[PDB]
Amino acid sequence: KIEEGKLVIWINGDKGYNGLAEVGKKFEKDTGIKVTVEHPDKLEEKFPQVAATGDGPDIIFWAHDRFGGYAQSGLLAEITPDKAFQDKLYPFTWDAVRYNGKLIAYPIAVEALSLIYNKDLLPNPPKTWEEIPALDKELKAKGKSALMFNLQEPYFTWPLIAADGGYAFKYENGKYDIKDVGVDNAGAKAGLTFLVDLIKNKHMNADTDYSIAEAAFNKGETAMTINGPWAWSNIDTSKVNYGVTVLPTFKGQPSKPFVGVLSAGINAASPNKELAKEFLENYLLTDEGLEAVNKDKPLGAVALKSYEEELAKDPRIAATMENAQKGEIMPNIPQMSAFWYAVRTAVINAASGRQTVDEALKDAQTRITKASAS
Amino acid sequence: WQSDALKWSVLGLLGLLVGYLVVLMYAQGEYLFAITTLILSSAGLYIFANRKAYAWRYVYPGMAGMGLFVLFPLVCTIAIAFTNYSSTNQLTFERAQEVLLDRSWQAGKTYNFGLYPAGDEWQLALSDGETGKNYLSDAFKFGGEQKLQLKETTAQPEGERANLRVITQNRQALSDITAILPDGNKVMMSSLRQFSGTQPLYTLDGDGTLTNNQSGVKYRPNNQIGFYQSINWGDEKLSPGYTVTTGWKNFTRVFTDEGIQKPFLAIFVWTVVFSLITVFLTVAVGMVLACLVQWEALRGKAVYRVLLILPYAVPSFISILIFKGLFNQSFGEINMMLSALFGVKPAWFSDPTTARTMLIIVNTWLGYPYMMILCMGLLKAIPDDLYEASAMDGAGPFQNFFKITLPLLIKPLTPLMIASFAFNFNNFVLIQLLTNGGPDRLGTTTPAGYTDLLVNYTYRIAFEGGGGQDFGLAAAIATLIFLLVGALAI
Amino acid sequence: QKARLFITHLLLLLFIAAIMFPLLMVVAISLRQGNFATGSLIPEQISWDHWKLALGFSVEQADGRITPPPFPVLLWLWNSVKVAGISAIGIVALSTTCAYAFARMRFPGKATLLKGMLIFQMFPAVLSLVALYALFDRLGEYIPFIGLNTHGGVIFAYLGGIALHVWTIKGYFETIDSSLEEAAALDGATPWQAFRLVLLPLSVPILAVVFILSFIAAITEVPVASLLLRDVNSYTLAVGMQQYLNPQNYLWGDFAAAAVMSALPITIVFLLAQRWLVNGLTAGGVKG
Amino acid sequence: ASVQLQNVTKAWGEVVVSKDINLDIHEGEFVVFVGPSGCGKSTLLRMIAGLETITSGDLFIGEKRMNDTPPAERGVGMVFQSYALYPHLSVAENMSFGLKLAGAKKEVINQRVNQVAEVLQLAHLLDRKPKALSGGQRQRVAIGRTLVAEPSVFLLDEPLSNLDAALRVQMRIEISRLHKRLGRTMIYVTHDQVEAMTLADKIVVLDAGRVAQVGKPLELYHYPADRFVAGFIGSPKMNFLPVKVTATAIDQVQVELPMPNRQQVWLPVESRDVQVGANMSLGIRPEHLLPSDIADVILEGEVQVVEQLGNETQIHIQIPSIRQNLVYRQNDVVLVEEGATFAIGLPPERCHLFREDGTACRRLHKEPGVA
Amino acid sequence: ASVQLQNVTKAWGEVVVSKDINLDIHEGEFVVFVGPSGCGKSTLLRMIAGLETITSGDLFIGEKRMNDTPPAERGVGMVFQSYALYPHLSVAENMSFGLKLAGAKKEVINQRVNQVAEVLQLAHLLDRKPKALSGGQRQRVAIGRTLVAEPSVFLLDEPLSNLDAALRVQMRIEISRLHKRLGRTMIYVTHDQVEAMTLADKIVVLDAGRVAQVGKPLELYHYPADRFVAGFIGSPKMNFLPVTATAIDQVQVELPMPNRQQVWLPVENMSLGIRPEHLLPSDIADVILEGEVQVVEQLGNETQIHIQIPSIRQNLVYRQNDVVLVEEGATFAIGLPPERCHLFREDGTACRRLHKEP
Ligand SMILES: CCCCCC/C=C/CCCCCCCCCC(=O)O[C@H](COC(=O)CCCCCCCCCCCCCCC)COP(=O)(O)OC[C@@H](O)CO
Ligand SMILES: Nc1ncnc2c1ncn2[C@@H]1O[C@H](COP(=O)(O)OP(=O)(O)O)[C@@H](O)[C@H]1O
Ligand SMILES: Nc1ncnc2c1ncn2[C@@H]1O[C@H](COP(=O)(O)OP(=O)(O)O)[C@@H](O)[C@H]1O
Ligand SMILES: OC[C@H]1O[C@H](O[C@H]2[C@H](O)[C@@H](O)[C@@H](O)O[C@@H]2CO)[C@H](O)[C@@H](O)[C@@H]1O
Ligand code: ALF
Ligand code: ALF
Ligand SMILES: [Mg+2]
Ligand SMILES: [Mg+2]
Repeated sequence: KIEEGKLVIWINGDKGYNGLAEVGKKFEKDTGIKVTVEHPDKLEEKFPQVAATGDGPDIIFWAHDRFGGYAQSGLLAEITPDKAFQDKLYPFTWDAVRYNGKLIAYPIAVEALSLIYNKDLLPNPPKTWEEIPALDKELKAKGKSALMFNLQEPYFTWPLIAADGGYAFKYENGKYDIKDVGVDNAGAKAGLTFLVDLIKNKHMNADTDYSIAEAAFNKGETAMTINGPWAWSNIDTSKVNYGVTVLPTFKGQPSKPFVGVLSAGINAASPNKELAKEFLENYLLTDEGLEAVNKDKPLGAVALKSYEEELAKDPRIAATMENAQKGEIMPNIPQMSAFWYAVRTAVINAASGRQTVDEALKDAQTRITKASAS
Repeated sequence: WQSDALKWSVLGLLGLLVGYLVVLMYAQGEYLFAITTLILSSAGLYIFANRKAYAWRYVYPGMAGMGLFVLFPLVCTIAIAFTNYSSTNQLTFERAQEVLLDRSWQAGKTYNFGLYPAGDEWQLALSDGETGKNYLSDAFKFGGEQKLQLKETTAQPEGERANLRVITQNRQALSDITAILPDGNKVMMSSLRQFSGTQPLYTLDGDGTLTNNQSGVKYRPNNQIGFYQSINWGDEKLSPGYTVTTGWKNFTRVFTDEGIQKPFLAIFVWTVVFSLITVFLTVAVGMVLACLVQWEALRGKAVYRVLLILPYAVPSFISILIFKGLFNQSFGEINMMLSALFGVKPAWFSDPTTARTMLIIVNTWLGYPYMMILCMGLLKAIPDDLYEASAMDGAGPFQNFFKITLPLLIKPLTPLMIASFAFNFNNFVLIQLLTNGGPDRLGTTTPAGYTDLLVNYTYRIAFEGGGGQDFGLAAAIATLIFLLVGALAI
Repeated sequence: QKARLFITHLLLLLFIAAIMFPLLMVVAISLRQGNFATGSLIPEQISWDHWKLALGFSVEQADGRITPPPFPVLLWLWNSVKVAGISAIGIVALSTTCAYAFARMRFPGKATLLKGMLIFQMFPAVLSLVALYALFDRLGEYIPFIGLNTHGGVIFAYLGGIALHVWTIKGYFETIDSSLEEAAALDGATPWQAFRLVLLPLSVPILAVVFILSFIAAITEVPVASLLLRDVNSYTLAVGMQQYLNPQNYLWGDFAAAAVMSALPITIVFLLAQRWLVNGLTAGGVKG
Repeated sequence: ASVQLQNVTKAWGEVVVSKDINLDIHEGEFVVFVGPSGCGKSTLLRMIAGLETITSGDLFIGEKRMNDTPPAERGVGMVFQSYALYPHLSVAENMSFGLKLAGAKKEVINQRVNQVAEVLQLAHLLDRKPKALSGGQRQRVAIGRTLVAEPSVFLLDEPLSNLDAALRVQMRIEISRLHKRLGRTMIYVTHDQVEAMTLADKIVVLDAGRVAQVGKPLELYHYPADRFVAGFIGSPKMNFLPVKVTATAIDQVQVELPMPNRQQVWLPVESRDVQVGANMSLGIRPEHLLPSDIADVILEGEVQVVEQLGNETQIHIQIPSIRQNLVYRQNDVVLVEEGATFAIGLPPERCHLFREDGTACRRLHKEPGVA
Repeated sequence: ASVQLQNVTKAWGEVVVSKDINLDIHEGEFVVFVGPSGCGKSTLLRMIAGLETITSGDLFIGEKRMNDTPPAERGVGMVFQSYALYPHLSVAENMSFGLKLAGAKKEVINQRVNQVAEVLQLAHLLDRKPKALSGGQRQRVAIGRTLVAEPSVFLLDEPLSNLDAALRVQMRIEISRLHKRLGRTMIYVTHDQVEAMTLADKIVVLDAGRVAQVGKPLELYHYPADRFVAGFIGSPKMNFLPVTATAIDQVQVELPMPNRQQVWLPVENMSLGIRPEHLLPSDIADVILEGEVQVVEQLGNETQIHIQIPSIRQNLVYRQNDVVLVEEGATFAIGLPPERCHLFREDGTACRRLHKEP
């Protein structure tokens, strides 16, 4: 039983929880309702177990993709912002927080991979992937390299793979077709073939992981990398004169990085649904509210139209939003589990030389489709 | 001397707390906890009552702890295996029904409301956005369910608009008001700012059937699969589902499904081999080190001793990931050294056998201090004169070790080694963090890898594999691998 | 011939260096500016900031503003010591008394119980946290001192993991000649007196082993303590340092400093336990 | 207290180390157990003390059946053959342990610890642990532990085996003095025939499970009930010669010596169940053989061994038609070479005679010292 | 191999447990160590074994220095006072342990084990573990382990102490049989005087860590160097009486008893020594000595009688053959033989006896 007449909120330890607590302190000044913010470890695994018994926090903040699971389990209240409130946020973010065609959380922030580059080594960053091979060759003469990113995790390599028609599950009209998997198609093959050939021509290395990539950019050894907003503070400490821009295009088509939308759901078992609604709609999701959290720890790009526009004056944040908008939303369905392992494996297989691109993705398609059906 | 009557006094005082807590547990609704605590305490009191059960006094406290935190969790896991407890079916029936009955739909209009004081009483205003019409009630008092006739008005209320604070303080009483428009419509508080025609999505009939107030469709509990299903059954299934008994369905699925059975034998062999080599190498390395570091001639042993156990003093999690860095095929300082000397770069991740070597190297690094520390203490049980005797028989250091030290240690070490085998059999974490089970076993329709243990391949089916988190399946397989490792210890 | 010492010194030194290397890389991460899992053994850009925040110091940063310590790392360490120390004492006391009965006394179905203990504790702990949470949630409303969000509950939870320690102490008890307690009994010693005054002092090495092993287990324990403890100021260090781990990145420098810090209490306990790790305790007792 | 064993049997599976043993030790009685190595002497003490289980039969201490009584409640102390000293405690602590378990005053403890310590010559070793002691010192510590305890029943299992002869004499006297002061039951196992003869009110002779004979010291020496006892009490062992019965009176037996001269001799020994012509064994102790010069029966042969003991000389003689050598004890240092001719006298009154089953023809010569 | 010690000293920090000891043990010699409980017998043996270090002095085995040679390389074996059996090994395995180390020959091992086990009467116990044996049986396993290995030097520490009278006799013989057959050096520690007298080529008498005397069994019995050796060799102990005129070849002393009798002794405040076996019946000798009987001990073969002489605080012990019927409190007189009397000075040293003994 969740205690009536107060608000318990759960948010991760890398978000601006002290900022959020100030928004709660204002809410208390206006309502007399005390707001408590907690950042317990593995809150994404804890919530399902406590909310099942009708306990847990009144509000939970996490990436949207987990919320489709919670919703199916019957742990989230169906929220009701009117048409006027929905106009205040970017419509594509509302697509991320739907279960069975119903809204189940309030979008807060937007997260996606961007092209980070060294201004001193590369003043004008390339707009296309095809441009890299030639650019690596003139940098190799100076002892540097063009591009180093995490080639081990499909999250980092997917933007290029997806660019020409690769996709996880077909998103028809508010419904994910679990039977329609697109890791086998011509676009995916072309994307992965290009990546493999970058390794084949020694522009990149098949066993470059997150740590090796990041260290090489921060030390000024590589001209560019592909990483998210979590990486910026490290580069600030390194004092690398750096920019964040739109990801390079493949075959005239934008990279499609996966989009993670930080979202706030209301616990279905909360006796404080109306209080939570008020807090989230009229207190947090305002310029002043989001600014309080942002000042504590930066939110990156936010879903609120008005505040994003003030944030986007920082080109790094504008680039994030741009790559996010041209990218694909992370499916909030359970069948995504199969996707991750199968695609991760296929890229390793193609990069190391164990399998060719064709068969590696053909097998990965088979493995996702049989796991999604039976 | 302490009193003899004091024993019966303490046993009486403890015999009071039990019963005071037991009958108190019997109330509200804690039956399983009342029965379990009764048999446990009564056994404890009986054991200390008669002096004929003396030996049990030594065993009871320890067995009580074990039953509570080892056996009880064990039984639940087994229990769960006979149900469909999963992400999809996580709630009890009651909870699932409760969730569904809390569901609502907007049946009518929506009005922004204000609260206005009239002396010591209140006045409720509604604003119709779509017509620009405004409605206002007569003076009323808060408290309980009440219906208010609203009247269309052009005038402003006399009182000053109430704060959010005042609305919030009076929210319960406010939520019990049914507002009535001049045209007959009923409207209730749906938020702190709005009154609307929000209504329950379903109604509970009494015989079990739920019916949707929006579509007229009827649903009934299908306890075979654990869902409210339309009604003789229809094609539609309502979520959330509820946990329900499935008997052998989770156990048989490991025997039914070909494809999850294809690499079973091959994975099993590697898991057995991985464990045996780990146990052997850790015991051997640990035993020798323990021997060398008690050797009184060794003038630095006190320092050596500490440094040798540090791999066990640091939490293994970071260490494993650092090893993952060190073992990188192109980067990582191991192969940078094997490039300069010897001139070879082993495929620690790409090649199945070298990956298995890497995994064993890391595990031995992780596990040798455990065995070292044990031997450090176990070695103290060997009397020194046995080595005076062996000296008179003409033994050297190596002969001492294999004819006296080793055999005297393997007997107490035997149960510890059998335990270390079972632990490493299920060493999920290591394989996940270091290799993710890779490299990939090709042709495995349900994904398997070369360094995958049995646990790694299995929990991938249960917690990944696109079905959500199936706890019942993982519980059933946990029972099966337990029965396998228990049969192995023979 | 004592070139054997030289060959042993040399081999141990080569072995130590090898086994230390991964740990020195952890130390390097804790001293490296920013948060980076890889780099040179001596970090090119050395930073004291990770150790400053861990030890309670505020950090002046690049833009001017001062960063106060986000977490009470030292309090977490103290909570670790407390939970590990009491816990270890409890596991020692429960398992020695148990072993004494298994080693010296006889009671029907003894062999089945011992082999039951070794088997049942080797069951895959996978759905255990579901069972455990339900247990301590229920326990808390009757004895709050040992419910959720308490050190008591955490300590209590570990007291069940004795099976192996029982066997270890049983085994050691059996190396000690029975006639010492036989003589004790004839002096009028009760089974308890013989246990405390004769057997235990001669068993002191294995008591140190079981204490060490339990202390290490407790300090490094995450899932159970993370499941039971809610309040930040009651976190153990193993629980607390999980704050540094996020879905896409780690605060490696903070995490490494925490890892290195947690090794400190284990080392001191290991050092202190040495005085009970002695040879020839039973010499002069039994002719044979 | 009294201690009695009725039909006490002990088995280690199918290996039986005590067969149907019956003993009756009265209060204040000093009973010495003797017997061959590994015959069951300690096993008896351990069953008495409660350290070993009894297979069948009943043990009584102070007239209470004790089979299932814990050792602590037996009123028994033991000087373990293996000493079983507490290796983590000093000599003083070892001797004072039993007293500390009672609520004994420290000055009371210190008084009777130092008392027993000074008679056992351990006074300078109180602070030493058993490891920092000689085996003979450790043995005295074991004696002192049981001596301080002053139990109802003392069990001493070869308590002097590792002490010098002179000290062995001093320890013998102190134990004897204690038994006189306290008048308590003492069961004492020894391999030293002098200890047995000097200390015992009664000697029990054991032979691989069975009780061979119970009796007074002089009673067993002069009148063994059989061939085994005769060869076990007194050392050097009794000589045995095969003889043939030639004639019988109710009060005496005439036998033919095995030598080529076939000499006949009457022995003052019972003729009960002794047929003319039967083969017997003639017993004669080394100390009882006579110098040849004045003797009716003479055995002569070649000297095989000379053992010069200082106080006496022992001479082993090979005599024709007898397989085993004859051992003889002369007083003082006698100069005799190996290979020389030697003759000894064989006195009829001191000859023992044993039937084919080894049972003794009861001697009828009244030997002084036995009632 | 031969064995010799040269100014060998041993100290536990500062406590001297062996002071400047000198021994020359020739190849094929049987030497026995005797001395009071805790005098340093086993310490000396262990120093020879290499189980104890040597502070100062020189130790040689087979004409080569051994001080710094480890125990295992000394060509030595030992029967431990405490047995020190291998608990995890059978009797057979305990006995064949050294042979299994130095070159395992399955048959040669089995045969020599079965032979040595037969003479120690252990053949029925070959499969036993030490826990399932008697003290005495374990002692014989200890012996069997050393005898089987056939070292160059046999060290035996009180190896018969827990064996019955009759078995002890048989073991002495087998130890002698092996000593003459191998002709190798044996150092033997015993508290049994009959063992010392019959086995030894040479007896070493130790006192508080130092050598009191070294010589032939009969040499030490008839001609001890000092009071301590006189009192230690031969049991029952030699009697001592605290005894005017001296001749060129002999000494005259006066008895403390009230009559104050003067007697000449063929020797070089003093103490007169006379053995219980050397005292004569009353009517025979010229020097009569009368007192009161205190203790009578009936041994079967002989009667030992304790006599409290007036003005003599210490009792006088007399041995006589056969069973003598004498009771406590009765008067008893013995003859004191002048030629058999020992004499000791103020310091403790003996005046050399001139009466030639057989
Ligand atoms: C796969 C194994 C990997 C091991 C890697 C370990 C890394 C450490 C590198 C060190 C290498 C060893 C160097 C050996 C040098 C000899 C040391 C020495 O000479 O010192 C010896 C130390 O003993 C001793 O363990 C002597 C040492 C024992 C020798 C036996 C070595 C073989 C071990 C392999 C067999 C596995 C064991 C089976 C376990 C299932 C002295 O012994 P002693 O005084 O005679 O004994 C009496 C007392 O000490 C006993 O209480
Ligand atoms: N645990 C045992 N198992 C089997 N036999 C044993 C055990 N302990 C002792 N024995 C045997 O019992 C017999 C008697 O032992 P013990 O009483 O010690 O003899 P002793 O007369 O030398 O004191 C011996 O033959 C010995 O081998
Ligand atoms: N660790 C020690 N510290 C001091 N004295 C010791 C130590 N070990 C033995 N001793 C002493 O050394 C003396 C000689 O010992 P040992 O050679 O065993 O005597 P024994 O002649 O009876 O064999 C004994 O008096 C003993 O108390
Ligand atoms: O066997 C390798 C293994 O060793 C250690 O695991 C120990 C553990 O520390 C003990 O508490 C107990 O559970 O036994 C285990 C060995 O059986 C390491 O902690 C572990 O990481 C490693 O895999
Ligand atoms: F131990 Al000793 F004489 F006292 F050998
Ligand atoms: F052989 Al024994 F007492 F052990 F006679
Ligand atoms: Mg015995
Ligand atoms: Mg000794």
